[PDB]
Amino acid sequence: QCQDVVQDVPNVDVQMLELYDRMSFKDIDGGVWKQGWNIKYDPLKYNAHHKLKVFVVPHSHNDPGWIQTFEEYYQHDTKHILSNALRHLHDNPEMKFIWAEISYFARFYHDLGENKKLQMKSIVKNGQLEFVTGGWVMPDEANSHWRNVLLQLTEGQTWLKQFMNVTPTASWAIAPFGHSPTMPYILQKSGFKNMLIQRTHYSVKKELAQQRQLEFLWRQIWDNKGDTALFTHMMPFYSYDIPHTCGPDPKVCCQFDFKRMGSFGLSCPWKVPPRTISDQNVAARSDLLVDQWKKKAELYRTNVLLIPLGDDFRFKQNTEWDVQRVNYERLFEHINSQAHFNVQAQFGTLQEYFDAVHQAERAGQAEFPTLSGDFFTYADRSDNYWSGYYTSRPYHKRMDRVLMHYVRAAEMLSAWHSWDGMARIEERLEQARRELSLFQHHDGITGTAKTHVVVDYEQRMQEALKACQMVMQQSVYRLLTKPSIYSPDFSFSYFTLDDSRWPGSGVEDSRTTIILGEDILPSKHVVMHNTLPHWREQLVDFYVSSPFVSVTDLANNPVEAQVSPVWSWHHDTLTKTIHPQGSTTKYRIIFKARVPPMGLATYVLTISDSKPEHTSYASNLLLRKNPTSLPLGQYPEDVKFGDPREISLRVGNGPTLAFSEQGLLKSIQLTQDSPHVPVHFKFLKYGVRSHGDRSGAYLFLPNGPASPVELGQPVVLVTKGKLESSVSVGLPSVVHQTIMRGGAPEIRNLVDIGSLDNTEIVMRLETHIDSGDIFYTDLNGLQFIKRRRLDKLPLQANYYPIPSGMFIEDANTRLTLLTGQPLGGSSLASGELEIMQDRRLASDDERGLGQGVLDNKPVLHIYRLVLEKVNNCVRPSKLHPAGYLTSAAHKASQSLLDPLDKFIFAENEWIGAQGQFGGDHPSAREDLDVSVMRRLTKSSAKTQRVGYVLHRTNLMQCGTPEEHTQKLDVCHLLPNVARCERTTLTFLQNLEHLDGMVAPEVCPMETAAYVSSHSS
Ligand SMILES: *[C@@H]1O[C@H](CO)[C@@H](O)[C@H](O)[C@H]1NC(C)=O
Ligand SMILES: [Zn+2]
Repeated sequence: QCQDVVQDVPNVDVQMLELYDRMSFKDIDGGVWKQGWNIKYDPLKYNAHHKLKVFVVPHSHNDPGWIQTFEEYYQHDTKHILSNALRHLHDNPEMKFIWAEISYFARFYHDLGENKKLQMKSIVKNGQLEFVTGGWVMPDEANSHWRNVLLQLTEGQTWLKQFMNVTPTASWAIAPFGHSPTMPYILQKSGFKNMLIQRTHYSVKKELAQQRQLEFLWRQIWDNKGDTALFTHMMPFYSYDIPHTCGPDPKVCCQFDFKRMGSFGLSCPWKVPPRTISDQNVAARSDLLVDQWKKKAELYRTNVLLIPLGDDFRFKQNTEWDVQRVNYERLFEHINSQAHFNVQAQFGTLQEYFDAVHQAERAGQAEFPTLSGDFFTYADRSDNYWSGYYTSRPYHKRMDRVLMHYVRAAEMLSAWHSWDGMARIEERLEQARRELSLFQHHDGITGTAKTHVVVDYEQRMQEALKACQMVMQQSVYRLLTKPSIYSPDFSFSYFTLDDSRWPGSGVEDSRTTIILGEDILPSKHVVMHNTLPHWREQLVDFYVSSPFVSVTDLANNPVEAQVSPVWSWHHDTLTKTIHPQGSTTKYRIIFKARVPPMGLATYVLTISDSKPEHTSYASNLLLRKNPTSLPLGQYPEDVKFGDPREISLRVGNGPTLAFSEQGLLKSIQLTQDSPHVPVHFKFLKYGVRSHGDRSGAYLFLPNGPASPVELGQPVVLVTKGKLESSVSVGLPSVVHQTIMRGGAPEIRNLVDIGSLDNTEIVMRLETHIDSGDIFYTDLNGLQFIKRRRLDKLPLQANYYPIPSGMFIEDANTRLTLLTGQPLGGSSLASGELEIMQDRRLASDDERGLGQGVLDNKPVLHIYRLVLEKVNNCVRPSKLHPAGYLTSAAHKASQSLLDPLDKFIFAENEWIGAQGQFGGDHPSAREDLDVSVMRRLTKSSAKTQRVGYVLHRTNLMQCGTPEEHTQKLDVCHLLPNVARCERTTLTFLQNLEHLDGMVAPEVCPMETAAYVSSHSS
């Protein structure tokens, strides 16, 4: 019996939206604890029978790229940290150390000799070195897709299981800029029992500290029962550094960072240095430190206290290891032997802390509050809200989503077969998984790294994309070639991928033209892949060398097609206009491809002398004053010209869209009779303050509300076809395109902020929808959370991550904007949605980057815009913290994130070609996805194993019967199944042995993993 995720409002002790509504967010000087209060404790609270147990947990924050590349940091810092950790922990059996970033650890371990590898395994086995989380990285939680968060977790933990024989059940997230409940969701379904977070709004820290609610059972916003709950520890202070982790007073704590005495080139900003602990000072030093501890202990419910001891790239030098260890050893010996302190202090690990906490809990010493919600948007001080990185480096943000999909497609396409080692499938896939996983780092996708580091991430992702293409194309060739004919060269390109949207038209001329000709090649095979587990029809396009091309399927059935020109926009530095030029030698052919669930479908493009029967040609209308001619070679329809004017378009029986004379949407009419609903696109700009704090890669600090971009009299291009129409306009910084295929329009923005310093470009939608102060944004492409605009907070605080979609609604109408890339956005007034396109910032914003953002490049952002009637929809009550997509909006999101893949046959003739693969695959219910299909065994394994991650979303019931689908049982997708098991999401632990080898489908909002075993 599935939990109902719509109708029952969870009863929880803290609900973060409710908390937000109540809190005053005053930023007052709380004293030595600047954002708290002077903590008082009763010295009689602890005694002989009730001691304070203190765990000091040494750690070292290692960024996989930030100010230096991954390899640069590894060479200069991390390899030394790990080498000296091995030595010092080996030699000092009571010393402890926690490690988070497996990308660095794997890099190090593989360079070790066998002697050292064994020493390393020993200190892990004995508990001295403990892995926390065990992901490839410590990912950003704002921009990251849940699928990639899982990918990187799996990458690190699979490595740890194989080489260290351990799987972390405690998570450590000290650094992501705000925190998402997507983390406890994934972690709890991956065997975790505890997690730790740090970067939350200073006001939230204060509020929760006051109620001792810094430790909580974090459940999902829709979870009535509490089964998703994961124990969470929120750190109470401003930083994870040593001054902000011993207790409330950094002036005191800094004195217990023994790296800060001078020889290391570090010091205490509070002007009192650390002093070496001696017999003459240990009593006084201990009195100071124990007092700090006991103050921190006031903020929590048990007699077990966590004291992290670390900072960025700490525990490098041998001398640093000694200086920290020896001084702390002296403090522990004194403190533990002075009964009057009633403290037992020691080095410990994160798991040890959590174990002792739950022992206190079980002894009836504490009960913990329940909590739901998220921890965006983070501010570490004053009005410095970290909403800028929701948008920074948007090119690579978009790239992340493209690579996300190519990794899935490559792993899925290649999973169907076992491959010979010589094929290098596993090699290429591991590379792709690792480069994407690396980019999930909280300085990767966030766009907060130095210019040369961003370049490194981009290069790595480009290599991953090539790896995916190689795997995908070899897989297509095998799946669609008669087996007795199949003769692979594992280095040969049988197909090239054709991608219409990445890097995108106007970004890179990368697409190949299918060159046909009576005197060279009459025809060309193309293949579409559909990674979704349901039948899909979708328009696909290819470049061809002639407009006289027709399409057939592999049964030679004619397929209706449309040919359009290839239009490119040019900032004409002579006329000072932005205007389109048409190709005279290549054309776009568009047709509907119909592709099996998780399958393949083949089509043939054939040239003729004249207009083919089943091919139509789009009309084109250029709207501008002072037109010049636009010849189009063989294209059979002459371009038409006119003065700027309002226009209306309708494709198929879909919506009718009206545009302004500047080429921007002004209204949508859903059906013939229905109203023309005001929906207006507008481009505006935010600036930067000329006094006080400046915006940078992290911070969004606007100098007031956005000002409209002055548009002049822009050139508007209207293309009208039977299958696809569009309106495109050359705006300053943006070629804005609205594309229509008979349903929700697609929006593409080619964004080039050029040399506009201290500017952020925003795309806004203005409607009449009576949303008031409510809007919805998603978390990690997993769930939609209710947002409430708060005027008591500054503009930038009302910006949230838009990792994949946002909506506003009233009783009757909803507008949903879906994205192909994470960007920052808000609803700043009733009826509005807005989302940032790019930002170019001259100054550094004081968080350590030491540069602005002046490395912008052209990016093609993609969207779907869904206007819907929702009055018949069964929606959550007004008190529910969640929202849910409709079927239409969810399908539009899928179109952006997981489109059909397109393959062009490279050679002249494809001998033994087949028309279809997967025609017999079950077409599963629309709310179910096979998020991951991955073969887990190499070819030499007698028992083959294939892992599946199934995700079921929740779609609103709006009265559409939408019925008759087949049960998807992933365990029978490959033949000769011998066993079927439910696993953790990482595939690392078997949870359930499945009757009849049948994998059940999952509940709405649930995610499960299954592994099928095959004897043949
Ligand atoms: C892996 O750890 C387990 C306990 O979880 C132990 O039984 C097994 O021997 C270990 N594998 C080794 C030491 O190779
Ligand atoms: Zn970091």
